[PDB]
Amino acid sequence: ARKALIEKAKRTPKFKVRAYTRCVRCGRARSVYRFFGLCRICLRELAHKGQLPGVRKASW
Amino acid sequence: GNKIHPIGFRLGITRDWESRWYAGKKQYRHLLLEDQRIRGLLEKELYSAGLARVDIERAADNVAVTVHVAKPGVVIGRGGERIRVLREELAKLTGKNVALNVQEVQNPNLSAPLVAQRVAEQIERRFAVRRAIKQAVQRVMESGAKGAKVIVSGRIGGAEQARTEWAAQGRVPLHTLRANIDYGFALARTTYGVLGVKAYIFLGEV
RNA sequence: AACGCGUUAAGCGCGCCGCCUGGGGAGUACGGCCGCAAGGCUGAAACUCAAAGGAAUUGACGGGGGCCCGCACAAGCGGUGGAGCAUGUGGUUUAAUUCGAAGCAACGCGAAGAACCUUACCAGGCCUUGACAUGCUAGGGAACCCGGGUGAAAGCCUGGGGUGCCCCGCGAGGGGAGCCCUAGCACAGGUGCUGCAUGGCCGUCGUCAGCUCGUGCCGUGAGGUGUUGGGUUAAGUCCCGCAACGAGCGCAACCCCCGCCGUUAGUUGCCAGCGGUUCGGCCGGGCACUCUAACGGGACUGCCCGCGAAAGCGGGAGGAAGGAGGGGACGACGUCUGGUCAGCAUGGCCCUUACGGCCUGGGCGACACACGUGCUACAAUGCCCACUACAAAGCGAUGCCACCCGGCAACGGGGAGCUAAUCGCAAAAAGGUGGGCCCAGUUCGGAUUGGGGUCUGCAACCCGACCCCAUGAAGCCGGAAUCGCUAGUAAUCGCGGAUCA
Repeated sequence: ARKALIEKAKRTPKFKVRAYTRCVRCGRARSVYRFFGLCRICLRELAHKGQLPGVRKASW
Repeated sequence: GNKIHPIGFRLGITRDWESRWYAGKKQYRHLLLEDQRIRGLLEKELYSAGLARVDIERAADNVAVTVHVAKPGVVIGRGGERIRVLREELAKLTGKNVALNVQEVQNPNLSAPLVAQRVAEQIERRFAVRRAIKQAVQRVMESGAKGAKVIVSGRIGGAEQARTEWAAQGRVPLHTLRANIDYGFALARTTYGVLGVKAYIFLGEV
């Protein structure tokens, strides 16, 4: 149940409580950000290539 | 274990964003989804010319897709056959005014993401991998540079023992910031495994 | 062969003697000679092995030596190990209690959000070209929109609105590009096994001072020199030496945060100065302060004294700051057949009315027990009540909610500001002040169970969070053991954020 699920995520069946998140690149269920629509990995991969405007290597 | 992406380590200086704009916190979300499925579609139908970069600039509904290539021909046709169908295709998902360009790479041997794909093609057609590497490095430094490096992963020759093959010339200080070192990586895909190639070009300084 | 030998030959030669012919069996048995005896000299075989051995590399190791490091010990402060509870794991249990991680480097770890979702597990009802992709054949149907019955839902049965086109066209009508109902074929789907078939990404040795290349020179060769040595450094940092002279990946340097001052800019700041103030920087006025964020200056052992061949070490002044000024990001050739096929990607293997797919209920939350990480404590340098101060970094449109009204309160009715240095979360808390407790299992401690309520959600029995009354358990400082931290650190106090009903 990997493919059947990412497709279940899109539809919104009965009771809106069921509507979970899900990563865009990665079928990722856990660790999924509102701002980017992405997973923790998916994100970090991108951020190094510059495909995310102004998301820079932090340092404080 | 370790060694970080040499692009992510530059961003602030040297390397600039391969997608630069601004957007709000209901919209980054969406403008980002777009930018992938764009670069996703281009990656396919355009491999033929060797798209070593795919910039995107923006202000409001106005996309500045600039494709950088060493062999520009393949993208247009003679006069305008191909370039036509793409403009169509792009805005075929985005109901916005798709403004596509092309730019030239004076020397493809000095564009890493190319150098990587070249060697990944050489492997997919079973050539001596010790050689292909030692050779692709001369190609680069030959055509003027200060330093250059390549790395092929495991299943060399299709052997049940996966190794890792190296070789590189000049200087490559990946630890230094005032550097400018172009990185690219390609997937060879075979009957027995899945190799990986990494390419590094040392260009200028101060 | 190398280590070495070298007129005291192991060199070059001649004479005569003794001796070896792979390892174990075995210096044994038998016979013989000798011996008081113990035993000695002479000395096999069957059977069995793929080697047994010499010198010399490069490592690794030592209950070897030398120089030197690190909260390693030592000096010191606060903790776990004991209680009660929260959380992760072993085990037993179970219809199932899904899988992974295993000394350091697994165990508040994947999990930055399990009531159905999740969800990979079990019981029960169903569905097959399938919930998703690409393409072909065939009559209907070619978009689409609303109900009926049955059921736990899923599913299966079933009643009504009816099509803007290329175009024969007044019209019957008819070719038809989307897109979907249905049969059927090529195919989809699998978190099914293989992290010793793999990519990528991560852990670790270790932020340790190392790991190497080219040429030359040395050795029959593995390999060596360079990169051993003296000085010095956080450092293969630098100096000086030298059959070597250079060079690369490293360290350092360039990049970000905190410190001091300038230049640029004024809806945050300011009686700083006169001005009116219902005394609220509220007001006109004003960038001098404060702040905000953007470009700079400033420190280089440059100055002086001493020690030194030099590198550099110690000491003094100016200075907001020195001898890497305080924190970051950054982690070499490689090691652990390390971790991950369950984020994804991927060779091979295996299942294709089910090892695929949908729902309803359960399970992941079980409990005679065992270990790890944690929270609240056993009290007077304390606990309780009223009043009163001083932060930072962040976050907010079916979001944060000012301010009202009701309720003991949780909350609930109204409703202004806000795209947010202009409104909101918002009170920080410890502290300060004055009132009560008086050494007690207590006004210490808040586990457990009874009763009563609120809010999210379709739904809180298994399983949610809060609020109120009543119950007030064990704990009077913890056996053997065992962790952290060298300065704005330890200790202690509260605030925010990701995930998200």
